[PDB]
Amino acid sequence: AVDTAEQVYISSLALLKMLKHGRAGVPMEVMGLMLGEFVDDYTVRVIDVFAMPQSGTGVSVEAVDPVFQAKMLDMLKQTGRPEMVVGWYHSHPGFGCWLSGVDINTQQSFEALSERAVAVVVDPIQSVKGKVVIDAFRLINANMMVLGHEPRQTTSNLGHLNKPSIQALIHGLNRHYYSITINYRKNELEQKMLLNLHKKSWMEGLTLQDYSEHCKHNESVVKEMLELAKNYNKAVEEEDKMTPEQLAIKNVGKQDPKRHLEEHVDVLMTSNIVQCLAAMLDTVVFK
Amino acid sequence: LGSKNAQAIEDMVGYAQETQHEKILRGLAVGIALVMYGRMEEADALIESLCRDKDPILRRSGMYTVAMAYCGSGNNKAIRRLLHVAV
Amino acid sequence: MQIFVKTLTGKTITLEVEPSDTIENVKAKIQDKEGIPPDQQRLIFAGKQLEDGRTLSDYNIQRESTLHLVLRLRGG
Amino acid sequence: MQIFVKTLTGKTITLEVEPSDTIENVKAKIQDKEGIPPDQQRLIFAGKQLEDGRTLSDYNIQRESTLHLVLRLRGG
Amino acid sequence: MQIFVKTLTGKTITLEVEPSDTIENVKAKIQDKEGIPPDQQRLIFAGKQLEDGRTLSDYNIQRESTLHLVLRLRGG
Amino acid sequence: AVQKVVVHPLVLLSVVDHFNRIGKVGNQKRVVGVLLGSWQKKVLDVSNSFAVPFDEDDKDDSVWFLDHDYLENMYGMFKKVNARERIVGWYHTGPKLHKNDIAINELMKRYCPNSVLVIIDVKPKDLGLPTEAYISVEEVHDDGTPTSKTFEHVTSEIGAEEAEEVGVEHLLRDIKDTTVGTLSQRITNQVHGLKGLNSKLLDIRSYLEKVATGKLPINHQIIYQLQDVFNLLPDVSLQEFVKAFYLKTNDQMVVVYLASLIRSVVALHNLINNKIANRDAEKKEG
Amino acid sequence: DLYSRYKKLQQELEFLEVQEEYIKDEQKNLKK
Repeated sequence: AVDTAEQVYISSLALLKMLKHGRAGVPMEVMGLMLGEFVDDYTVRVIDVFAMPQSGTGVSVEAVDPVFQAKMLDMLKQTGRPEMVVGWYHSHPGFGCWLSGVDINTQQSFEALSERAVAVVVDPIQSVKGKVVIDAFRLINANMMVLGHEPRQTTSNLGHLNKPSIQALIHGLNRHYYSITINYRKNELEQKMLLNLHKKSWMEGLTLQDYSEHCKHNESVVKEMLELAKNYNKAVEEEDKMTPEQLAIKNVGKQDPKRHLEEHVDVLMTSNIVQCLAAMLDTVVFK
Repeated sequence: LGSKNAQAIEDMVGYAQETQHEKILRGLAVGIALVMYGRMEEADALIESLCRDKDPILRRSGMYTVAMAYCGSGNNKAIRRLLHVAV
Repeated sequence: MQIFVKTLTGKTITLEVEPSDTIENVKAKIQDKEGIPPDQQRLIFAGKQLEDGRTLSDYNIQRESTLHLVLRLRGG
Repeated sequence: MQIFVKTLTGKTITLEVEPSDTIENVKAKIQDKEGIPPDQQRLIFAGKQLEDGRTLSDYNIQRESTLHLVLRLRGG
Repeated sequence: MQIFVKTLTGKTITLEVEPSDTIENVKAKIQDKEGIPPDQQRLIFAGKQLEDGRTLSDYNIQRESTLHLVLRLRGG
Repeated sequence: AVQKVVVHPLVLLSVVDHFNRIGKVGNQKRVVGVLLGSWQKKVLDVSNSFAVPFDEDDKDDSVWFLDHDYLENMYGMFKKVNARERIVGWYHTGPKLHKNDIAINELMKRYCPNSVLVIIDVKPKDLGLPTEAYISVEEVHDDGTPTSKTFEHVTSEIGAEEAEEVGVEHLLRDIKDTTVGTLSQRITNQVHGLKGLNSKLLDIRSYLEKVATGKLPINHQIIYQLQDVFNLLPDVSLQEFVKAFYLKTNDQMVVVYLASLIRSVVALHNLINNKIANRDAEKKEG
Repeated sequence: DLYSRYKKLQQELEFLEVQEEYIKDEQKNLKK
């Protein structure tokens, strides 16, 4: 019986390729094939993934060349990647994440060919800089479940940390299959890279901004301060003259000069400070 | 238990630091701390190792160690860091 | 005769066949062995696709040759 | 330069090797002397998992080291 | 002068240096004594990790000071 | 020809994966591969890559192996799944130039008349940037030395795509960053500037030792350049330049004074609101 | 006993110190 705790480890490279491929077939369910190994009864690890030749019609897709797959795979071995197939993935734009209809059928034959298969679904159009939407599933048994048997065993809290969404319940996730938790496990060297990925050259740090143009910006903001001071005086004068929330509620059109006054500070400051400091340093370090 | 032992801590942190199964680490992350017990300042070297580690489960087991190293002492020097991690 | 057919998974199967058998009979034997439906599976030999309409002798399948099986990949 | 191998059964195998040998070679020697296919063998040495393409002196294995064989079972 | 360096197992090493000595010579002589490859290591004192270009005097290191060696135990 | 080159993150992660994988086929200390890309208006963009078998007998130059008809075969297999991209150049992961790579370049140039080299050093030991770009040229000489075939430098940077930076940021859960505003300026553009400049001057310092009979003066060229450096550096800060400096410092600080004053008045105003509100409601609720 | 009182107060002071440091750190981290 399958343990509740078993993870899927995906290896950071695979994720980037899944996205850059999904966000291209913009309105179509592009698909691909996924390579890894079964470390253990509590694990599956995916290490790489690659696309295929395929065509579709908006309502469907499928791949057309079967030879290309075996040839590519057998080629890769000559350069240290002997790993084999463990699953497949396809992108759902904007729908959400679930398996539906045909996707179960092409899935289920994998499980007749290789138990412990995994189907992954990603959504590239809801995702945003903070977070990506990924899910990984496997089919519930082909019933004989009137027995009321649980699909899985549990001996940990480790699998009940997350709340299933309404959408997958609509399409029936716990009724026909089950979700499996995604986990990341970066190694040392790639994470050393990943922080360099934004560093910018020393050449720039010591450079001064032009002093002209800079003065122009200073005069621009200082002359912008006036109107805000003038408005601020009235805004101070008139408050508490009416009920408290009816201050804000009547201030949805016209701006409130406090914030616009305040946020022109942090522009005279910061700018003037850093420019004067940088000049003050480099006047010594060169001759 | 509690008998600090120069050799065994290496013979197990070396294994934990270089194996791929997770459950093994979730066992050892406790298995280490019991080699310290009330040893107050003595264990501090081991501490500064584990809390620097990249690997999340070793970074955790650092905390269990600094708990079992200072039972009941109320020593402020343990609190000041053991709480800073939470934040 | 004996024939070896292997899959993208790394599992391998051995079949017994006689030269007069057609490809369709091969696929039927595979379904009997594993439960994949005959319309899903594609076969490959010597780097070109198999098709029904022919006997296994016709492609000069020799004793103990190796075939590749690859599944239909559809989604929608 | 003697090496001890432990299998799952606990049988011990003795090897006369050289520090610049390669894992492919020792896996083959085991294949010769016991009959196990090379590619089913995985080698374990404390936590590290040994990779075929490089040499024992790269892992600074010493005399009479005890070294474990693990079998990657295959689906069927 | 005599400085102390601690390793996790409770090993301590005492070492002879000079005020103007740089971190690189310290790592070199620890290599010469113990055989640790110079890169696999980090030195911690005052709760900070040192920078290889500075001198001990840059960090206000004083007599009989003890610092912690951090080690990737087996390297790989 | 080329004025600049832009690299997408997918290439860097690919390089690192290759470097870690090779251990299953050899023991070498370098790896080599092909760059797929495109370009416009002399700005070159590299997007994708695959790695081809290579090998070299370390103890000599001129004895190395590089597999053509695997490269051609893969290039064919890729073209079938993305028509946008074409051979552009090659990369290797060594920390330093090697004697024979000009003789590699003269091979692979048969696949693209303009080919560019990118060094992607995978183990940095400093603050820095992970890539360098090189193009091949012919040099005349004034010494009458025969024409020399030699590399030349090209400026480089990392670029980005909206479909990837979502993934990069989903993965950048590792450490602190974004100490906002004035905090990030001085770190990013004073300290990490000075550390770089110092490393450069140490490098020149070391080279000028070897000329103590350790090595032949490589050219009077390099000495002419050094003399330009020490001649150009700004004049002694001793003349009426000083007057011009004080003027701007006064003007730079005056407006700071103004802004600070504004900053304090608002705090007083907020103070009053807090005070009255408190006491009134207190007496009311009592 | 005056002595016990003295000691109690003494320690109390330190506990206050650590609490102040921790809440300062928290106030800085919640912005990020």
